[PDB]
Amino acid sequence: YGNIPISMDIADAFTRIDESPSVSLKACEVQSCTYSSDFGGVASISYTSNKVGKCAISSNSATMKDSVQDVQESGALSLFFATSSVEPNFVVQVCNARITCGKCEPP
Amino acid sequence: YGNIPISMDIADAFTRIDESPSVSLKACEVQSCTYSSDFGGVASISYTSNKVGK
Amino acid sequence: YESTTMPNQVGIPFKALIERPGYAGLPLSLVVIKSELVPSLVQDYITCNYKTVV
Amino acid sequence: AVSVAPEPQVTYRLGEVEFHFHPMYPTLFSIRSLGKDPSHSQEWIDTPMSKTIQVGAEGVEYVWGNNNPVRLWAQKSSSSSAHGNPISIVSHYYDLYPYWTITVL
Repeated sequence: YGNIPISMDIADAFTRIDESPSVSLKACEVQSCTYSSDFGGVASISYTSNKVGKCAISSNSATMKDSVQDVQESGALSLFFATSSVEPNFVVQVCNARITCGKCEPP
Repeated sequence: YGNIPISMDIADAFTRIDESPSVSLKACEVQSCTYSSDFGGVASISYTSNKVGK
Repeated sequence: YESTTMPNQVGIPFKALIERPGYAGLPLSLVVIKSELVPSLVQDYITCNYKTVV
Repeated sequence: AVSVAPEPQVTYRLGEVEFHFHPMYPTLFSIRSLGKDPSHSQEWIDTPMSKTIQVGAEGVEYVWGNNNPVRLWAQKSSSSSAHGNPISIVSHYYDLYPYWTITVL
């Protein structure tokens, strides 16, 4: 309980910008949809990359358990998510690029 | 006689994905067609994949 | 979590995956070779040939 | 050094935790909550009885004799995956709290 506003100078510049992946064909698959309340999350996203780098990822309306991924080439990438914790909605980003997801809610 | 309900809790996670190849060029060839029905089906399915997995 | 319904038809292989969605590389295959009705009985009586002696 | 009886077996269902209490000789048990609105009771379980408490990933704690308390968020070997409407709603498909029955009305 209680919220912590935080502020940072992370010593930006560095030698930015000199890496920045971009990503194309952005998709969401939904697997492991069960109607049990757990905190886990087990889904995959399909995309293709051809830009070799690390971007700062990911997101400000979604939560991945990864955050550093050197993407040189890409396919299906399974990631873990904090579902039914503090995200019941997700705006999924992989770098500057994005889509909104996902599915599973029957009446 | 009847139907048999079955229930199992089986460990299949592992690590998910356990590899799912995306698949293209999906086709159905049907051959070996000769009348009767007290024996099993014979179909051949053609496809092409972009990954190896199970 | 659980729970599928196969019909009882013998020698046909059924495949179940279940624990949660997604793909597995080892899944459960089960086949019925046979159902077997085995008695649990009350002996009503016994009768047999008898040797009547005059 | 002390030993008291087995801590209750857990069984799990869709958004549901059920507990089978199982003693040897009279064992003090407490039913509490701190992932939910405050409650306290104490009772002795001398003979098994099932108590079902629902937990939708909130937190329910049970205290059994001289053993560590166990709090659970109804953890299993399953997960969700982008469930729930963007504007606030209840866990699982189920109508209660009415937010699936409000659209019908």
